[PDB]
Amino acid sequence: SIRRTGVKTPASYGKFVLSKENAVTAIAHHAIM
Amino acid sequence: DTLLDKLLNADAVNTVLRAVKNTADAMERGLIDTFLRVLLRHAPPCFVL
Repeated sequence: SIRRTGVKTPASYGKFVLSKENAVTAIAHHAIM
Repeated sequence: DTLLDKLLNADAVNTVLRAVKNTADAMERGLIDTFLRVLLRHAPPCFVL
């Protein structure tokens, strides 16, 4: 019964947030933008 | 991005304008303050004069 299946999953998390796509690495770079 | 991050930037600019408002008030309040306090710490009694 259990099978491997390609399933749609979303991409980003906020349309309301900055979708910079760094969002972790930029603020971890924050000594230099 | 959206319709609300512009309001977020509006609150951001508004609170930094309020903070620089507090400085450009209270700096000059202190200017008034120390001018008066220095003028007290120079001005002798009128009755002495």
